[PDB]
Amino acid sequence: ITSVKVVTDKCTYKDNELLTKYSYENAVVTKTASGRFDVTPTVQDYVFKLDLKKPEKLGIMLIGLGGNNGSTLVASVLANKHNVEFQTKEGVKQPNYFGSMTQCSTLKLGIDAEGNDVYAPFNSLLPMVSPNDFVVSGWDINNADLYEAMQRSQVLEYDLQQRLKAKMSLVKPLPSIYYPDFIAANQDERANNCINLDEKGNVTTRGKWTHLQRIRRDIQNFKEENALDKVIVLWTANTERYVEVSPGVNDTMENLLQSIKNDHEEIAPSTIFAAASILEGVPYINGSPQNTFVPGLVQLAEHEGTFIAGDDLKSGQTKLKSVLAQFLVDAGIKPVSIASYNHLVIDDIIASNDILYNDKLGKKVDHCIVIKYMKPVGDSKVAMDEYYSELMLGGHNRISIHNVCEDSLLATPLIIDLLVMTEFCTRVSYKKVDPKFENFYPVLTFLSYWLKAPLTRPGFHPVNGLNKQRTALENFLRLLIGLPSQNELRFEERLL
Amino acid sequence: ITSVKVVTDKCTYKDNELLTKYSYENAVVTKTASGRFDVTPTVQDYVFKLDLKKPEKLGIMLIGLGGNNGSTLVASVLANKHNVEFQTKEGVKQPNYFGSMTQCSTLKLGIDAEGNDVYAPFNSLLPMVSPNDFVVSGWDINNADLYEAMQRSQVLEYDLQQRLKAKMSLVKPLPSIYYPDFIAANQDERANNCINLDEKGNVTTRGKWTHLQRIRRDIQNFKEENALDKVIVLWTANTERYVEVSPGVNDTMENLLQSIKNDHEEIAPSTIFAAASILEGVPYINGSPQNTFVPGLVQLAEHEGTFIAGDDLKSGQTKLKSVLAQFLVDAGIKPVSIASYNHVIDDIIASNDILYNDKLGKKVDHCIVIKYMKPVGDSKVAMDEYYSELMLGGHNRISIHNVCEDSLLATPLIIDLLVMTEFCTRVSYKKVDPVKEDAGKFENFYPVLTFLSYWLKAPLTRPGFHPVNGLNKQRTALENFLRLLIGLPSQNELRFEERLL
Amino acid sequence: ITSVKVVTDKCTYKDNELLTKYSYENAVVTKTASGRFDVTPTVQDYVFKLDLKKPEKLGIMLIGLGGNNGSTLVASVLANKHNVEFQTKEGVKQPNYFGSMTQCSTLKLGIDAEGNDVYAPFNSLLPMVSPNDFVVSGWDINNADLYEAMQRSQVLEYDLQQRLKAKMSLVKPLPSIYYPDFIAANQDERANNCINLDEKGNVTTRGKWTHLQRIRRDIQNFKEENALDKVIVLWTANTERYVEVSPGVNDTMENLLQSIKNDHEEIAPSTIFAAASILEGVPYINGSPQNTFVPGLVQLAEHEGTFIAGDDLKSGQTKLKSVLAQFLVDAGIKPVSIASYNHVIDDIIASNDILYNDKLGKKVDHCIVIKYMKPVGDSKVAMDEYYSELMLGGHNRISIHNVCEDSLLATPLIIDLLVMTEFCTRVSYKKVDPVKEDAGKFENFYPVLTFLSYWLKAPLTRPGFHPVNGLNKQRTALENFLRLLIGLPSQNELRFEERLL
Amino acid sequence: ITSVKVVTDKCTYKDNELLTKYSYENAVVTKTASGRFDVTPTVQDYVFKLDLKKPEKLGIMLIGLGGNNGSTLVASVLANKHNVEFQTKEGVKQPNYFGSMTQCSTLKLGIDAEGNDVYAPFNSLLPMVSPNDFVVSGWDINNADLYEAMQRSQVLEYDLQQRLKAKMSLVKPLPSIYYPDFIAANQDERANNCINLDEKGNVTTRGKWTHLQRIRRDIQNFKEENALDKVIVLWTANTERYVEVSPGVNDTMENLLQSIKNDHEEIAPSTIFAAASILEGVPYINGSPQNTFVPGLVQLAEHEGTFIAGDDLKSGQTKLKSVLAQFLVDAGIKPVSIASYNHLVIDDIIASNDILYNDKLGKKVDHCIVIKYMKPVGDSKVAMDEYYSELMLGGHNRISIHNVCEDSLLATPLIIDLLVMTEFCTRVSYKKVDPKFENFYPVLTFLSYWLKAPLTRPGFHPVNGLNKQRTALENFLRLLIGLPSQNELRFEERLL
Repeated sequence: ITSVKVVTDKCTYKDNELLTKYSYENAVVTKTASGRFDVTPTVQDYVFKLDLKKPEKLGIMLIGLGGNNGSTLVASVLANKHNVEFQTKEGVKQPNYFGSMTQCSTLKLGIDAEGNDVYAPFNSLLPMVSPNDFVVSGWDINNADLYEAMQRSQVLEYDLQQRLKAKMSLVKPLPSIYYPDFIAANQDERANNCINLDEKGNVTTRGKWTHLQRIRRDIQNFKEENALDKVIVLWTANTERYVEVSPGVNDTMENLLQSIKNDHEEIAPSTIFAAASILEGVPYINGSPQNTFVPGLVQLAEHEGTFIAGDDLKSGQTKLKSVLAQFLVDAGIKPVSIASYNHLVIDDIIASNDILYNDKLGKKVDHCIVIKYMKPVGDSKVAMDEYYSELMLGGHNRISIHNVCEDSLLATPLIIDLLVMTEFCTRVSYKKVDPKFENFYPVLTFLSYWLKAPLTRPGFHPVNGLNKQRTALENFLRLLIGLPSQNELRFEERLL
Repeated sequence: ITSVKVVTDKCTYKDNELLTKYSYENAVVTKTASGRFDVTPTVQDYVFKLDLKKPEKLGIMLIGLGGNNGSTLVASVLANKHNVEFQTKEGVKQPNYFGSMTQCSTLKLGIDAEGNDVYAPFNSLLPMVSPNDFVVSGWDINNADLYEAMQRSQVLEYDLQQRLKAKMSLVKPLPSIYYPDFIAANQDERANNCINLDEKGNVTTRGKWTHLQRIRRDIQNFKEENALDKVIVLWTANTERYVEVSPGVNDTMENLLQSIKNDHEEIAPSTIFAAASILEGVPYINGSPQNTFVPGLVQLAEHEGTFIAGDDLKSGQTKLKSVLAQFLVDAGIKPVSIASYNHVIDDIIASNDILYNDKLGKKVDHCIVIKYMKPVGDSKVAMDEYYSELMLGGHNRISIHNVCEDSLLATPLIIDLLVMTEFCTRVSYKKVDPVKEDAGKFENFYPVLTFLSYWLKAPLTRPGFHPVNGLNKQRTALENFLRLLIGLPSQNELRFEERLL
Repeated sequence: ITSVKVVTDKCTYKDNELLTKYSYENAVVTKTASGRFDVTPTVQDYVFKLDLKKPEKLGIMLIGLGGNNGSTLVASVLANKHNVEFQTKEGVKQPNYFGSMTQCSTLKLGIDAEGNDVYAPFNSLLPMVSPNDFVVSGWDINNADLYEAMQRSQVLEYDLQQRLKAKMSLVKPLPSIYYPDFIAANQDERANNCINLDEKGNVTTRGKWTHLQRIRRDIQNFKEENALDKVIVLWTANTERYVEVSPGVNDTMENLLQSIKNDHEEIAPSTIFAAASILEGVPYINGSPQNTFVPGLVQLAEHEGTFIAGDDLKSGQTKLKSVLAQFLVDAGIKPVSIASYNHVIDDIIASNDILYNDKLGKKVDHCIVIKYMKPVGDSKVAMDEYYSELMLGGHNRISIHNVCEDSLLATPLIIDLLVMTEFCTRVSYKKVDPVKEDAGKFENFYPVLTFLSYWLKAPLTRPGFHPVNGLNKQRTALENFLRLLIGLPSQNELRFEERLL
Repeated sequence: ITSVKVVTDKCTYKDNELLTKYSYENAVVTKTASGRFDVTPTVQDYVFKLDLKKPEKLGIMLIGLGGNNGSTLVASVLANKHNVEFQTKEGVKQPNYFGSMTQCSTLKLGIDAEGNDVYAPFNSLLPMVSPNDFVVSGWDINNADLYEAMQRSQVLEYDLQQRLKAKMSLVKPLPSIYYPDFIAANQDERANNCINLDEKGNVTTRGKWTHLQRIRRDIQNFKEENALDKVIVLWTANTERYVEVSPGVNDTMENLLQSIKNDHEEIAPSTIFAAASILEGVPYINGSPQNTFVPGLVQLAEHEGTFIAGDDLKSGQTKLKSVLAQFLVDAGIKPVSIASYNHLVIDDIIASNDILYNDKLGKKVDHCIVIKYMKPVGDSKVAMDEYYSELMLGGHNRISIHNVCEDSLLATPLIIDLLVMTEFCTRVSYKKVDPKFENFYPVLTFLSYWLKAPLTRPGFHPVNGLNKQRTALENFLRLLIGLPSQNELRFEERLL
């Protein structure tokens, strides 16, 4: 029952609508030889419309529903929504969405009477859907029910597992599409739930269009049988091999549709699901590396006017490593080598500093990531990062970090955050006010804080500096309610 | 030379000074029994003035000049000032200031000819004094010349020390003030450079007001002997013991000044220096944990219009904790335990009651351990263990191990404070009225320069207010302040010309 | 069932007992002003006798029975004895004794049909009593039944505890002896199971000799109620404080016995148990750091012919330090500093004066840090930093971080001690004369069973001798002793049929 | 001036000779189905002859002289031999061979009067050569003098470097043989010191026999010009690609000689050096992985009656990891996964225990080693090992170890130990006394503690358990002086 009402003339509330004005400021720079940056500022006005009518229940279809994140994600909503307390060594525990930014982080609205900061919930500024108001379903090439999937995953406490048994046992993933030549082969001891078959059972790559049709049906059917209107699809399945974006097949929307029709080799399963999600209007989020959103799939989006992902879920490991890495260069410390070893954004940093990273001294940072397979750990992901930096006058700093957690209990909550923010971003439209009222960008570029390969538009360097990404996000919600950026100048203190 | 010319009608240049208009917005909030935050914005206009004429030489006087940092400080200046390369098992190295945020750090000025961020050196926005212009000197309870101090310290490359030897030798710290009972006895047979001595050259905590007058004279002599105009004083000496703040004694200006004239067992060596520093109009920075800025001393700083800095140099293991811990609470992760070993997060446990409350708990186990081991040397080895909670019973154990040479990290931070406070001393502002044109004369930063908390463990903030420690937040303020002065808004980090086509 | 029949004329079997001949060689050495070691060999013949009839049930009584280890101890026995699988987020697990050197460890019997080492279970050489035959009981200053103890302890799988619940509940520790001043007050409101009470049921360190007689009776009752013959007592209770050994008091047998009858402020709870244990002829093992085996108590053990064990359970972080540190000095590497953090190597710094001497130095900085943090639970996190020296100025920094659940490591070690001491109680020897056939009657191990030092931090050795801590060395002795008893020589590890064709 | 004189009738000293008798004991086992190991003991008598005449100066020729170990190894002997104290941050330091077992470890001879252990130097039992009595030379495809090689290597303090400049600058590696197709290609920016050339300069593979001849010459020349008789050669160069051991070429001694003559493709540079060392009688030690000692090269050895290596120098990293690994299984702890990440013996452990490692529970241990290249560390080798074990009743132990050192200052001293032990082993011969007097085994199998791939004879499992390897070694020196094995029974204590 938390709310935020901001005394501002910049916000006008209409018919379950919200229009806010926003003077956006920035500037352009140009370094001359003489060693002087000329800075010319640039303002552009906007007006955002926020459809305050949020779904009483958001539909959620995960592609890879029976996986680790899939199963736990379902268990969480169930455990939380229904308040299932569970037993452990340390005693009974109460469900929650720890690790989830929207559900458990907080923001500063301003100061109180004494001059001290006041914090409010991330999701208490503007209305947002609650994961408990999620209705989940999805596909998976393996038919085990979400209870067996839980067991198999070994990520949840055995008590919190049994208490959910009954409810978890009723959930079953819809058969998925299985073009084997696109995943890490030998996922055949698993595939026993496919819609892509031929007259004689066997898995087939022929019929790529009917396969598409069948996903749209499952979407329609899901939306209908559950009586939902809003629904989001998240690919949280196997990582597929990329596909060649060659003209005549992957480029323009028409060719793509056609190529799916032609059963073309370059049409991956994630490709179908995507197109299928668009032709049905549901936002699609690709939480894996593969270049799903190829040119053609990106257009069929702009066209149908639906929203899309940013490629690859950013692990809580890549995040932390990005912060620290940023932390160092900020301080004026030149890391010179950074290694990662994990068994279950640097190049641009180098760009921000020409003091530390130049030719006379060297503008190179050694780095390497290593992911090894070790079954005997039980979901528990172990990652270790070694940073070697150069302090002044011959000095050196060595920070070795050893991170360890249940991996999924860290990934699941971030999946939720993407869903909640994707849905929220859906109800936002804008326009260059000016001294139509078009939606956002088909590419939801405010969800980068959760995506490792921030899908962007041409000639643009997506940024990473984690807290920057979270600040952009915070600063968005704020502008939406008539609040400016956080300046941290605390002048009612520094000043008399 | 790195320049940054910003085009705006908010900045005017008159008589070697910069005049920048600024509209400081903020907002006040109020909760409700029903749990509603009523946010009511706040705008207040200002007109800042930056004396552009930065001093040609910045006089600097350290207390603990012969210590690890004090000597390393002087070394680095000599090294960088005279580009003295040196030999390493790695080869000929060049002098630098890595670790110096004001020297080796960059701020973003915006985007370029295509939406690609453009950074400039932190020290390039507005004119700042460079460490290569510092005129270091100071005091120390030991007469060891700075060269000996280097050897004794064991921080710099033997070849480097060798190259600096000749010059470093001529630098000898002045006698300080030794009041035995304010520190340790292991550091007693080290005091052969004191000024509190009776006819029988023996330490005596009697005659304090005389010492107070002596230190003040030191400052004066230093100034004129180098032909300096500005001087900053920084206590980087040993850690004293807290002083019991009692009424009538050090609770108010005059009383402190008297408790001094009275040789009170509460007047510490630093207090004399602080008072001395203050009474001479030179800023004073407490780089040690002890609370030298007792109420009375602070009131003196106000009456005088001198600056002072929030206690204890924020090291590296600490800096990295208000980064690591922040990050975790910012992602909805609940750290439940934290242990620091080696040989403030309160404003976080409180910034989220979703995490910390009566139901789920609000206690976070922190515990530091600082054992000594002479072997390792100036190579402190810090180890931190973070045990946070994840949803549904899981946990996250982030154990960081980090070794390096403090003095090398601590010396540039000290260089930073100095550059930054000298900078602040040239900035004056003026509250402005939207209707009444020109409504005020300029003032100076409230004496307690909190713009320096980035480099300080226990931020010394004015009564009533709470000290914020978020490192990223502390830097931002430094940054927006500098932008603000050249006509740029705060960083919004939105990039709406990429997110919004 | 694992057997190991060795063929040799050194072993004879008569009347449920094993008779093995053995020639114990050793050598005495002497240095010289010129630095010459004159090594003069030593041979002494023996005839060992091993009562093969091991007890059908081994009575075991713990002091701290409701503690983390005591309860885990009983759990594991119940679990393994009745093969009680349990559920984990990993699946149905089977009970075991991993961590138990006598149960899950193997000894090499030699080579096979081709020079390929053949190992057999440590407990297979000679008959040893299995933990599944222990009859656990004991005392505790708190009446919490063992099931509650489990919950309270938080060491075992919730499902496991649940399965053991019904049986674990019926196990309730006997009242112990509480002498407030010998430990901590935080552990005072926990004492609701005491036997030292006046008419006003209040703790009283008066009547000690009565308590002494009470404990002795406990032992007796335990025995007959279970139909046991052998019983071992192990103190795994809280850590008391050392007792000032003073003449006339606890310096000699009778005096101790009197200082007891006299209620002396030096007689501790453990002392009463030790004396009680001893006076009843049951071996006694001190699994805590305090020195309960004062001279007088030891002399009592001699007069009585009972066994006793060297103070403090050698944990995991420790075991791994007398392995890591050994290894380094054995390779000519000189460790100069060592730090142990968490929430004896003397006989190494001395085993090499090439490394440690007046020239190069002989001081190694060690320093432990044991801070408490309730969050992490029974999951102690140990961190060790080793900073050794390498030739020509280099160094080697080996920093190990290791987390696990003590009780899980400490419980099998306790099982080991018990199996091992019960074993020793059945072994008797006899010094033999090479010329005079049959020259002696059998004796028993000198009361202070040092064969158990493998599992003990502060080895309690007999006066004059020094306590050796090399872990590998401690195990070897255990091993060669067992081999020796089946007719095998010590391990030479030469493999001359591979090195010498 | 330390010595050890043992009162024993087992040792008789003749003409600068030493003959000791040794009753060697062991036993044979055979596990029957019923679950019973039958143990039949087996004794074999021996008599070793130890030629007490040690070289007043041992010659040392390193193949790869200008490398890291090469240069430092030379610097150490020089620094120590000449007592060159050097300056550092912590002040003047005195040279020493720390890390060297023979030169700095110690052994127990027995107890003293009170019953307490007495220790003596590893090299104070029987006479052994001192590294200061080494005269070094060798080959290297790069001609830089050992001073430049020092600098390049960045392993030694800059003061201890300059003090050695003069002496180090006079040492230059003899040109080596350079068949590029055998090493990690592109070692051409280095090779500028080769004997294998043709009429027109360029490196060549043709003439493999003359190349051999030329090494023997350098050996003869070195031995002669320095007036030495004893000399050992140690390959401490690049790791070569293995070679196929095919009959008709690598098998019998004759074919090998012939194949070298035929310029056969399967004849590597290390192959030449080896054969060349043998045909000259000098022991050869291969401190690298490549299968140098192929069948043919092993015979030409037995034949010429010279001694050979054991393949690959055992790093102080593999050692420690082996101890700990052993430590665990000894305690009864079942490690289940062990990873290694290093950027600059398990299978048999699994065999020793069928309790912990069987089928019903699983007899597999996950493991992996990862060596990445990171130039910005300066010789400093960083290695990290993670062990995950299973304690009882659901428990788990996790020991993560982070090792760091100058790498070479750790490898060099072990090279010395091999040289000192190889030389010592040379002066040892034995015979199966019996109720000729042939030398050892061409394969010096007592130097395993220093070799990672203990070269052995057919159908034999070389052992590793580090301290076992060191004990065998200790137990050898002991038998040589009439002392038995260390039993640790301390009966003048346990017993009355």
